[PDB]
Amino acid sequence: VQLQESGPGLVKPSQSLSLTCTVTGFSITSDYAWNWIRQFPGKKLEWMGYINFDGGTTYNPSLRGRISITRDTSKNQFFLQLRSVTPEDTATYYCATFYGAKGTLDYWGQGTSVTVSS
Amino acid sequence: VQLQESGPGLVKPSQSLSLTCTVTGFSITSDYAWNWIRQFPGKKLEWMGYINFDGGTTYNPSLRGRISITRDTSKNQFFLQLRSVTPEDTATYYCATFYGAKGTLDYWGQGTSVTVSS
Amino acid sequence: AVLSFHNICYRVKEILSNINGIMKPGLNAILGPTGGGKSSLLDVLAARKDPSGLSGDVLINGAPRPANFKCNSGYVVQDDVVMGTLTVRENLQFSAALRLATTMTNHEKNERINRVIQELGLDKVADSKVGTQFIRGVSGGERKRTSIGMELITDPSILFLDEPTTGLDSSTANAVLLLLKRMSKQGRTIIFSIHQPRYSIFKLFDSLTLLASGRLMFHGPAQEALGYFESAGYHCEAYNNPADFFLDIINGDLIEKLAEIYVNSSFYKETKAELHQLSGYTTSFCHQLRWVSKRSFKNLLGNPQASIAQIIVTVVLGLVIGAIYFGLKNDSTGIQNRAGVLFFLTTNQCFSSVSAVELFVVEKKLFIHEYISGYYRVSSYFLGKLLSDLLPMRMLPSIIFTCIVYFMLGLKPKADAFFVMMFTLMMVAYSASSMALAIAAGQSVVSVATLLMTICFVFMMIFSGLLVNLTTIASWLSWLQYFSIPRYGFTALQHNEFLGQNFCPGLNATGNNPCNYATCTGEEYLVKQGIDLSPWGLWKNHVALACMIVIFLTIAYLKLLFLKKY
Amino acid sequence: AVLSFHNICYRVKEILSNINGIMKPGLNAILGPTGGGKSSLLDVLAARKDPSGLSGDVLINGAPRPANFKCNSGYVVQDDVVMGTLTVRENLQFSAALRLATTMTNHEKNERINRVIQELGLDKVADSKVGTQFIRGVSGGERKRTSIGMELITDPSILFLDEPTTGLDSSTANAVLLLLKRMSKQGRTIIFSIHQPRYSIFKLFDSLTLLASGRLMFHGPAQEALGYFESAGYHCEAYNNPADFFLDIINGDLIEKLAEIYVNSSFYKETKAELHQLSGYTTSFCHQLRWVSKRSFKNLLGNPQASIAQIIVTVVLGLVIGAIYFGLKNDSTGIQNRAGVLFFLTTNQCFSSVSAVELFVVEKKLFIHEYISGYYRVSSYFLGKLLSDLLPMRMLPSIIFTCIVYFMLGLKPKADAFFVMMFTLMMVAYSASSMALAIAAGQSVVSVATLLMTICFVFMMIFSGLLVNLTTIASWLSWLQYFSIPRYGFTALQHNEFLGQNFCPGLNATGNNPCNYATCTGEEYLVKQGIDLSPWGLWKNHVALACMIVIFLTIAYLKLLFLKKY
Amino acid sequence: DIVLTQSPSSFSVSLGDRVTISCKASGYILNRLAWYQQKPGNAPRLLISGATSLETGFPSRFSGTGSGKDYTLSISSLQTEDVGTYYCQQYWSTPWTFGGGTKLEIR
Amino acid sequence: DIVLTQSPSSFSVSLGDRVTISCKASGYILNRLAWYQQKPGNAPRLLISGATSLETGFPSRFSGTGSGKDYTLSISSLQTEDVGTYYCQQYWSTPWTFGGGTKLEIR
Ligand SMILES: CC(C)C[C@H]1c2[nH]c3cc(OC4CCCC4)ccc3c2C[C@H]2C(=O)N[C@@H](CCC(=O)OC(C)(C)C)C(=O)N21
Ligand SMILES: CC(C)C[C@H]1c2[nH]c3cc(OC4CCCC4)ccc3c2C[C@H]2C(=O)N[C@@H](CCC(=O)OC(C)(C)C)C(=O)N21
Ligand SMILES: *[C@@H]1O[C@H](CO)[C@@H](O[C@@H]2O[C@H](CO)[C@@H](O)[C@H](O)[C@H]2NC(C)=O)[C@H](O)[C@H]1NC(C)=O
Ligand SMILES: *[C@@H]1O[C@H](CO)[C@@H](O[C@@H]2O[C@H](CO)[C@@H](O)[C@H](O)[C@H]2NC(C)=O)[C@H](O)[C@H]1NC(C)=O
Ligand SMILES: CC(C)CCC[C@@H](C)[C@H]1CC[C@H]2[C@@H]3CC=C4C[C@@H](O)CC[C@]4(C)[C@H]3CC[C@]12C
Ligand SMILES: CC(C)CCC[C@@H](C)[C@H]1CC[C@H]2[C@@H]3CC=C4C[C@@H](O)CC[C@]4(C)[C@H]3CC[C@]12C
Ligand SMILES: CC(C)CCC[C@@H](C)[C@H]1CC[C@H]2[C@@H]3CC=C4C[C@@H](O)CC[C@]4(C)[C@H]3CC[C@]12C
Ligand SMILES: CC(C)CCC[C@@H](C)[C@H]1CC[C@H]2[C@@H]3CC=C4C[C@@H](O)CC[C@]4(C)[C@H]3CC[C@]12C
Ligand SMILES: CC(C)CCC[C@@H](C)[C@H]1CC[C@H]2[C@@H]3CC=C4C[C@@H](O)CC[C@]4(C)[C@H]3CC[C@]12C
Ligand SMILES: CC(C)CCC[C@@H](C)[C@H]1CC[C@H]2[C@@H]3CC=C4C[C@@H](O)CC[C@]4(C)[C@H]3CC[C@]12C
Ligand SMILES: CC(C)CCC[C@@H](C)[C@H]1CC[C@H]2[C@@H]3CC=C4C[C@@H](O)CC[C@]4(C)[C@H]3CC[C@]12C
Ligand SMILES: CC(C)CCC[C@@H](C)[C@H]1CC[C@H]2[C@@H]3CC=C4C[C@@H](O)CC[C@]4(C)[C@H]3CC[C@]12C
Ligand SMILES: CC(C)CCC[C@@H](C)[C@H]1CC[C@H]2[C@@H]3CC=C4C[C@@H](O)CC[C@]4(C)[C@H]3CC[C@]12C
Ligand SMILES: CC(C)CCC[C@@H](C)[C@H]1CC[C@H]2[C@@H]3CC=C4C[C@@H](O)CC[C@]4(C)[C@H]3CC[C@]12C
Repeated sequence: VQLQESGPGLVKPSQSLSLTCTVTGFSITSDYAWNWIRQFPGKKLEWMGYINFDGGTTYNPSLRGRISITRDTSKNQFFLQLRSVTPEDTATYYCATFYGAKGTLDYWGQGTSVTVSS
Repeated sequence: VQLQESGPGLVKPSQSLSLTCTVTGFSITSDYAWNWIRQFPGKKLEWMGYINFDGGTTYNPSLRGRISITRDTSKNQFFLQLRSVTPEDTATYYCATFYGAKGTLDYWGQGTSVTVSS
Repeated sequence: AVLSFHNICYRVKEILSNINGIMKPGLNAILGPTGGGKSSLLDVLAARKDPSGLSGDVLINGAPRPANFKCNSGYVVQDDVVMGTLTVRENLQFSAALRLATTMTNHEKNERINRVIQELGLDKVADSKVGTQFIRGVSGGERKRTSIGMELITDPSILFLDEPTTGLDSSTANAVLLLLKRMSKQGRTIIFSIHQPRYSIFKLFDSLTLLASGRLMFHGPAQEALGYFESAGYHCEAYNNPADFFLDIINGDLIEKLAEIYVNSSFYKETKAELHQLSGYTTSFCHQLRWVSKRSFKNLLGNPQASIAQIIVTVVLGLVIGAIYFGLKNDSTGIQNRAGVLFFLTTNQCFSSVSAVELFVVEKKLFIHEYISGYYRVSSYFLGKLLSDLLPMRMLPSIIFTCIVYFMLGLKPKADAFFVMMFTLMMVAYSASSMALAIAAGQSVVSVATLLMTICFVFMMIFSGLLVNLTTIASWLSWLQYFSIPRYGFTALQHNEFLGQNFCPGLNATGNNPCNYATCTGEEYLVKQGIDLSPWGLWKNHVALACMIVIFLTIAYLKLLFLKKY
Repeated sequence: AVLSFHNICYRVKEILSNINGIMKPGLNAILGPTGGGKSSLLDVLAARKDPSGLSGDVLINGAPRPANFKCNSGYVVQDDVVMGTLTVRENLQFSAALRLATTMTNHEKNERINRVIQELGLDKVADSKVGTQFIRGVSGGERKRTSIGMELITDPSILFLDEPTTGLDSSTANAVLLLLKRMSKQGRTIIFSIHQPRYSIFKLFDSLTLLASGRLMFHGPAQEALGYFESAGYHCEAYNNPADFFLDIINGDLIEKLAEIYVNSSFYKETKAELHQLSGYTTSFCHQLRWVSKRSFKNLLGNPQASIAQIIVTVVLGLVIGAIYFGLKNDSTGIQNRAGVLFFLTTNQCFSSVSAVELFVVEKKLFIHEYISGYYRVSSYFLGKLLSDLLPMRMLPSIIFTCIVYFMLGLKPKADAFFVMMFTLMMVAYSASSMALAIAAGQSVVSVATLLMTICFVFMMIFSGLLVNLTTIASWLSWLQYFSIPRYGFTALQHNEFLGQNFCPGLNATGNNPCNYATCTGEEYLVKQGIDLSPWGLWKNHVALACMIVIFLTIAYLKLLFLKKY
Repeated sequence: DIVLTQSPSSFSVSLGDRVTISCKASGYILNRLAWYQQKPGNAPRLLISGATSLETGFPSRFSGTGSGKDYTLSISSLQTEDVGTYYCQQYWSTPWTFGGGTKLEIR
Repeated sequence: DIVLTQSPSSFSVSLGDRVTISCKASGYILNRLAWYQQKPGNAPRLLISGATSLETGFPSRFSGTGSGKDYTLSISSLQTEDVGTYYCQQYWSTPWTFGGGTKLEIR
């Protein structure tokens, strides 16, 4: 219902990327699924994956073993960790909400820019 | 959306009962299912059957071969015919609407009384 | 006719070392133990073995055996190859239709058959069935005379017999050999191989060829073998059968001890002198196919139990299925019941098409015998057997099943849906049967073929689309679904059934989807299973089944063409 | 010993008309055609026929045959009943364990076996396997001597032989009968029935009993039959076997013509005079069960092909199933994949338990022989065969299947769910096997039993809950679901798997149902199929499977108890 | 089918009081439960659907809680516009069945 | 997977004009189609769901019509608050894919 990304805006290649999304106004263990999306320069949207309200997870197959999504219900957060980073995945990263009964991404975050350079 | 029963309020035993429900504000061929219910004296509700938006029909098994439900889309009506009537089914008959996606009887008619005597 | 064999050496390892002799008109017996070349020399002499292993020369009246030999000579097999479901006249008619020339008339062929029936003594049984499991038939003594009559139709000059008495009783065998001897008096050269005869048999032979371990222990007149062994250093006591006496010698009461004695004998000298005195298709494709089809259909009508029972089972099963699934509803259980009944129908066609293993396996020996003898080609026999047995008995269950269950269940009430279901069921039956033929063509034991068919069908069933969703299998493994006959059958049936259906009462899903996970329409169910919604998504399955039929019937024909006939 | 039969009339229709004679120490042969009472008189004399049909009296040294007769007499069967997977010493050990007294020592039993091995001449093969399909074994001539040794363990005074030479070769049979004759010199009464012997055999007999069409054509010394027939108006020429001469007489080269001549003969008078001169369990239940179990397990280890192959197949299949269903998801396809894999597992157990038809069918003849001979009871044999074969080879596939697929598929990761699945698979295997036994106990052909098992399993599969929804069947027909082993197996597996599962990602169905037709939780799927959500809805299936096991194993034991042993 | 049983065929309460109505089903219903309120002279009116959800047009005094086979309707701080008969209905299986009904009174 | 293709990678229109955006899928989607509008500097915003339904918070000028594999977004009588990029997204299969996007211009 109200999402907010946060994390390092600059990352060394082939190390890791870690973002945090904190949810206010809703319990991430209550209903929905909690997704990460990235928009490339030269706008192109790519869904990365989600973590379900019960802790189950599902990822885009185009990110083979590089992505993990975890959560922390004690303060209502979910985290994106994208490992072994290249300069190609320098996108804008969003966290979004997926109702399921409706099927669409209803609530989005503000989006945070991540630049992979050296 | 708006239902209205009509028909004979008194019937000779073992002949037939025919009621009409005319729907205003919605097309009976558009979405829902269209049901008949009867409430006995000494209040007891009994679902009789429905006709679907595509013409399919389903009846209560406690009315074996005695009931038929038809429709007339030219003026948005559906009809209940209960044949070989006895003095036991002297109830109040309602037409109701069943959404399906929700599961409940949402809109009802005013209800018409039918007395089986001689 | 005089059949002379000179320095015959068949090798497969060797089976015949060095065999010489001559057989003139009369009764020529080839005796010895079971290991020796008793049944090997008979096939070498009858051109029923591969000439690749042959070394010596076999001659007839001074001229080598022509390519027209096996058609002009009769060869009677040990066990029966007579159709027990035809009659004694019908077997001979089928034989005369393909072994005689088309120039002749049916009146002439019928007179040949009448003369042959009379000479054998088969008048009072000429119109009785030879006999099968279900059908009571003639005694085993007149089945042999029937099998002899199917070779005298062409009236040969040389008649070979593979153990004419093994299996018969004593009083039967005696009459059979007295018949053979009366035949040998008209001027036919009769050459057989007996297994341990009795003296009432041995007293009829006119020439004896004793073989042991592929070595020639004796060859000459059959009445002089006793004296030969008496003067070779052996004595036979009273009340001892000479044919028993010989095998008692061969057993040990040494093989090179008897072979050298015979090589140094006077008989060997006379034989070598006599052997250095001298040397020093029929019919059209359509005729053969027609007669093969006629015989296979008489055999299918005359065997009602195994053909009627498949119809009874098809009706009973169809009425049970129509009673369990009576009145399919368009509600929460309609998808499950429709999918389940269609899956059962397709997999039932596949598993009921296992009896096609029996098509070419049960009559493999008769096929080999009649192909060698020049009855027909592999092509016409194959086509006639496909046309008479596989075609009419795989079409009928599909028709019966559809006609019974389609209106009890209440499937899509259109004429084209009804006929597409019928044709799809027909195609899956034909495809499973062609696969069974390709697997079992050329074999001789049903058990392994049946087991392999069941294993393959069990795997094809997993990839058919009900037990596992085919869109979820891994890419390195998903390609196996294209090898599933049940998959094409089931996909066509589902496409034909589910197209215009609703399954959520009170909800107009076809317009829009209220809630994302309802599966309220047949299009949603079909796409969720990976099925194509276009009309090509229906007939793609039928072209894949037709291609499977063609490939499997070509494999079955190439397995019959390259089968060893020797 | 002297076995005397007087005015014997066995009736089933009659098979033996009136037979009289006596057999003293020596070699007593019973000859004749196959129809006559050649094999009937042997069973009457050996107490191996029902005394209900018997009329006359059979006597031993003046005293009637005691109830202890068949235990003190040896009877060798025509075909082999030796365990081809044991060794020549092991068969005799199993025989001495159950045919000798428990008072004796193992040292005494071993000396009995050594003396018996020495007397037969089985020293160099005493520790070689008799031989089966997969195992190379001794020649067929020494298997017969092994079968003869399993009867001399108790050292009887009367030894009956049903055709000791039928199937053997000439040189084998001669040595076998010379062994029998050397035995008959020590003082044993040997009584056999030969099929058309040779003179080297006929010259050993000490008394001849010729039967034809249940009529006594001759009885007396075997050397005087020639003169008897010579003076009855017949002549035998030179080089003719007398045993052939007799059956040539019986065939017709009349039955009352030979029966009256023998009744008016001097032999008949002497026999009637001699017959009017005179007349005028072993072991404990546990011992038998232990030894039956030991032999059946040696037989199961010695036959690795048909026991290892079921393990190979269980592993291969389990790895293929684990590759196709790898990583079950909790999404729109999770219900279909879980239900499909559980259905395949249950029905695979049911169809792989069809080889249990072979348990009591393959060794029916050996069981009948050893039960008559007083080896064990039906109860101990039944229990030992169940304990050694059915128990260890039906438990192991379930364990292997569960251990392989449970973690590749990613099923419910609890220890109790894992073990409940293992136990359910075990129970469905045991129940299907008990049904197969109940169907095939007492029969002798596998084909009909296998067909009936498959038909029953095919019907039980329709009522298992996947192909048709069990809540939708008509009431006059729904009661058949309680006769389905796959139904109880599948219901227990589904109850165990689906309980705490969600199947719609992003939707908290467990709290509330947003839209009425989503089927988002495993409880909804279970209730929609008609399954009970309580723990009794799980174990009700296991108690129904245990009751089925007990009923079917009681039917199989009552079918073995009431089987005809005669 | 599925028979729905309401034990208190009748009640008796006063204003401001709390009342609880029970419904028991003979089979698992999985929250496919609805509550209707009928006044004398009118057709039934849907009050609760999904055994927990409340219909728009009713105060936040009615509440539904149930699981399995036991469902309840709680009317806390009842008023006089609340008196009537209350029916539970299952819409899980196709022959939809109602409960016997429970009439409220006023002391 | 399912690739979504928008042919007009760019457009050009004026106010009051009618514009139509096309989306084509490589597989059957069954109205599991959504339209998002993105302004420069903001996250995407859901405009249409179910390929026909319109989201609350948007005028009745946007409309969706499609079936099978061809879906369209019609903006009749466009204003200046409508310029941006438009994405189609399928939510039928688990790897959800977006369209390439179509940027609107103003003449
Ligand atoms: C009678 C019929 C049931 C037997 C038929 C057959 N259907 C099957 C369907 C199967 O699907 C599975 C269960 C539902 C989905 C998956 C599995 C197995 C079978 C079998 C067995 C098969 C067989 O073993 N043999 C033939 C012909 C033999 C026969 O019974 O025909 C006579 C005339 C009675 C002898 C057969 O017909 N089936
Ligand atoms: C290997 C296995 C597949 C064969 C097994 C078996 N599973 C079945 C499962 C079936 O489900 C249907 C399809 C999915 C749902 C319904 C149907 C039929 C089968 C069969 C056939 C059966 C059989 O005919 N025989 C035995 C043992 C013979 C054997 O193959 O064992 C050796 C060691 C290889 C010889 C068997 O094991 N099956
Ligand atoms: C389901 O709703 C669809 C609309 O989404 C109905 O179909 C339309 O009906 C109107 C009025 O009859 C027609 O003018 C349209 O041409 C129809 N559109 C389509 C796409 O068919 C439909 O009637 C409803 N289903 C049923 C069975 O009535
Ligand atoms: C699904 O929703 C249920 C109920 O709507 C959630 O369970 C409730 O959680 C709250 C707070 O965590 C507890 O106080 C309640 O007692 C729970 N009620 C029940 C009936 O269990 C549940 O958390 C949601 N599902 C998941 C997986 O979290
Ligand atoms: C509706 C179903 C049963 C169609 C079955 C077609 C069957 C019955 C047809 C197809 C080919 C036909 C055979 C073709 C050739 C011949 C040779 C003819 O001289 C005698 C009949 C006979 C043997 C026909 C008998 C009937 C036959 C076998
Ligand atoms: C009696 C048996 C042999 C019939 C099986 C062959 C028939 C049914 C096959 C062969 C060609 C097929 C037809 C091809 C053309 C059409 C017309 C179309 O509008 C629907 C499909 C339909 C109707 C098919 C129905 C099935 C079909 C008619
Ligand atoms: C879905 C998948 C797993 C099903 C299995 C398909 C494969 C293994 C099956 C389908 C058709 C089968 C073949 C059918 C015909 C032949 C030709 C013959 O020369 C021997 C058997 C053989 C070669 C079979 C081998 C196994 C086979 C190729
Ligand atoms: C011995 C056997 C396995 C030979 C091979 C048979 C199978 C694998 C071959 C023969 C005919 C082929 C089919 C012919 C036509 C089509 C339609 C096409 O749009 C998809 C592929 C498909 C469906 C082919 C799949 C592979 C196929 C089924
Ligand atoms: C149309 C679809 C269903 C496939 C039809 C398959 C049939 C027509 C094919 C498959 C195998 C083929 C046979 C294989 C090869 C030969 C050898 C030739 O000398 C005579 C024809 C003959 C015997 C063929 C006849 C046609 C045949 C039977
Ligand atoms: C884990 C699985 C394989 C359990 C299987 C149990 C099997 C292997 C056990 C159960 C009963 C056991 C038999 C019970 C009785 C005897 C008699 C004993 O004097 C020798 C061993 C022998 C023959 C045992 C062999 C092994 C046996 C057959
Ligand atoms: C190794 C093989 C033979 C084991 C088969 C028998 C075992 C698995 C059976 C017998 C008794 C059964 C257990 C009885 C009690 C419990 C504890 C409970 O919290 C869940 C069920 C569970 C866990 C059962 C699991 C299955 C079970 C353990
Ligand atoms: C769900 C329904 C349709 C499954 C079929 C149930 C019936 C037909 C099955 C289940 C158990 C089976 C029985 C198992 C045991 C025996 C005893 C034996 O002497 C003959 C077979 C016989 C008599 C079987 C007959 C068929 C049988 C009764
Ligand atoms: C010869 C065979 C078929 C005899 C009959 C076996 C079957 C039908 C009998 C034996 C054991 C019985 C089961 C024993 C226990 C229960 C639990 C009860 O809550 C439901 C009935 C049920 C499930 C019985 C059903 C009928 C049953 C399965
Ligand atoms: C507990 C569940 C799995 C059922 C167990 C079935 C077993 C224990 C039952 C079924 C059949 C029974 C046999 C049937 C009758 C007899 C006759 C008696 O003189 C000796 C025991 C014996 C041979 C029984 C032993 C126990 C037995 C094998």
